[PDB]
Amino acid sequence: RQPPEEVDVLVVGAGFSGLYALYRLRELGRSVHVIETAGDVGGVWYWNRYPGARCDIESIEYCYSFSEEVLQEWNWTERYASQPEILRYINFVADKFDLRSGITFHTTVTAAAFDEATNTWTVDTNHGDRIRARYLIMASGQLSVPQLPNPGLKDFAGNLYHTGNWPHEPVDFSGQRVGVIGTGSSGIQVSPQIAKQAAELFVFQRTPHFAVPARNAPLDPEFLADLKKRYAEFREESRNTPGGTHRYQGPKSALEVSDEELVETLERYWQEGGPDILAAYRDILRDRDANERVAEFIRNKIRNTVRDPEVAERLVPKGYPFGTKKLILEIDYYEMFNRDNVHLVDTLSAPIETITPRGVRTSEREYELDSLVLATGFDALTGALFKIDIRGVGNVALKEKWAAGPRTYLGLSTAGFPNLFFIAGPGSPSALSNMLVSIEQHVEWVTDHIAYMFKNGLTRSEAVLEKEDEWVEHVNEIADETLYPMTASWYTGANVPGKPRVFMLYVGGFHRYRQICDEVAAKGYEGFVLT
Ligand SMILES: Cc1cc2nc3c(=O)[nH]c(=O)nc-3n(C[C@H](O)[C@H](O)[C@H](O)COP(=O)(O)OP(=O)(O)OC[C@H]3O[C@@H](n4cnc5c(N)ncnc54)[C@H](O)[C@@H]3O)c2cc1C
Ligand SMILES: NC(=O)c1ccc[n+]([C@@H]2O[C@H](COP(=O)([O-])OP(=O)(O)OC[C@H]3O[C@@H](n4cnc5c(N)ncnc54)[C@H](OP(=O)(O)O)[C@@H]3O)[C@@H](O)[C@H]2O)c1
Repeated sequence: RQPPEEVDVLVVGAGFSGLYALYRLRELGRSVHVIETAGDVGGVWYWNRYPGARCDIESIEYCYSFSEEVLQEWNWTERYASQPEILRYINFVADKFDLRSGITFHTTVTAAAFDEATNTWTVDTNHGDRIRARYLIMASGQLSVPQLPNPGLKDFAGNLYHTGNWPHEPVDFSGQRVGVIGTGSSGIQVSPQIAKQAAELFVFQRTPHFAVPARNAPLDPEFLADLKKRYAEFREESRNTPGGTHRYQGPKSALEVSDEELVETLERYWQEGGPDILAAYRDILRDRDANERVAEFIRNKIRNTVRDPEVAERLVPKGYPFGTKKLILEIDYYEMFNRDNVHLVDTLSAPIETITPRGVRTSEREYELDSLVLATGFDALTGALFKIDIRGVGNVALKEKWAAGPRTYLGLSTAGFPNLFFIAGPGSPSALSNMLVSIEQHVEWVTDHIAYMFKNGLTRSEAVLEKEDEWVEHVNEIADETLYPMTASWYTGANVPGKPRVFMLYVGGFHRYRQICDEVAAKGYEGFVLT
């Protein structure tokens, strides 16, 4: 629109988090406005328009629950929503509640500084706006700053793309020699799409990722009508799980079962499709021998999928425990490699030397290409904030405080930066659960908190230094009882050169985490000092 001078609560970003903050603060009777870089609402589902983009949580799980009207009216069509359909859903929710009048688009926040004189935040943008707001809510997302791989990039003659900043006009790869770098789920979702148009598809793999089949399906309209009858009930069940979905929590240890029961329980998971296998046994994430048992089964499934055993073996992920990078759902990605026009280039054995203007040189050879797609992921969890000059008490940069890894109390707040809040970021369950559930819980908790400051005539909320320190020690310690910290992944910050290695997330589970938050709020926000 045109942003106001002054406001109770300013919110950065218009994706699932932003929009919800906005609605609920209006419903709390507070003044609120949102600033967003993009052209319209959407967040990851506005930016990641690459062909094949699709969620790995079931449509019925990956949605809002705050609005009974919305559960009733909206019709999902598939087990997993593709990106254009999740975007229609966000647009449907935005029209419903007229959220757009609360949002300025095309505008990036560049700086923010806390003024101890007034207990208020002063916020700057790239258009020149300067806004003043008692509270700052960073809803700038976890996987919102695209990351380019590490020499010869401006030299490329052909066309160049990132999956996480995809053009709005569809792209035509017909005829072309095309390369994709990256086999994350971006890489793995967009390749089979490209392999349909192009004359030649080169997939540049570094470390192979474990992917299991999605087995997408139509969503039976009967089933949806039935669920609608019990919908709030259904979400409440998800809200009472470690992961925020209906995944079954395998009670047994993967070491305890026989070999034949392992093959059967797991085979049954492979036929069903989806990520639920992750919780097939309790210790897949807590014990290296358990994990290797599941890992090997899956590796053989990957071997069975391609005819040419030389290529197959290049696709088998090695050297890290199963599940310790995000688990990826594939749809016809492994079958793709049986096509004549698809070539797997291993950069574990022959690293990428440089990009030339014609293509990509490994040690081994040069590869000539007309178009190049980077599926190389994001500066995850801390990227978005690090692009912003944020300054607290004593004029400390957040960049300086968090330089050795994020330091938070509950992930919600950082000491020395009062009245500042982070939605679904480091210090909290974040992307280790269904993010609609993590996100809704944080928005309700932060915004309850704001409501509670106003009713009680307070104006300053800061996390206590020693309570933040204890939360950090707690997060690291529970991380270190699992296999997560063992492995380089975006969870750790490992795909950004020179980024500190630190498992950035709460691994306890959504459910414990919520409990802790409710106790904290119940006690009057213990661990915070309010004045
Ligand atoms: C391709 C993809 C698929 C995903 N699939 C799933 C899934 O399967 N399961 C699941 O649980 N989660 C999934 N996610 C994770 C995703 O982060 C969450 O599900 C959720 O959508 C994040 O919403 P958000 O509002 O918190 O952040 P975002 O959607 O990232 O919204 C942040 C917004 O803030 C904007 N912004 C950033 N900096 C500024 C600034 N300085 N000024 C103004 N605006 C700014 C960004 O442009 C962005 O639009 C996936 C993520 C990606 C990238
Ligand atoms: N189905 C879905 O819902 C979906 C879709 C897209 C994204 N997401 C979310 O967003 C996260 C990001 O997925 P993503 O595929 O975009 O990114 P990613 O998981 O961070 O994977 C990035 C990929 O590019 C490679 N890469 C990065 N830098 C490189 C370099 N300098 N040289 C060579 N190769 C390099 C990595 O190889 P290495 O492993 O060896 O680093 C990896 O293949 C996902 O885990 C998930 O949370 C979800």
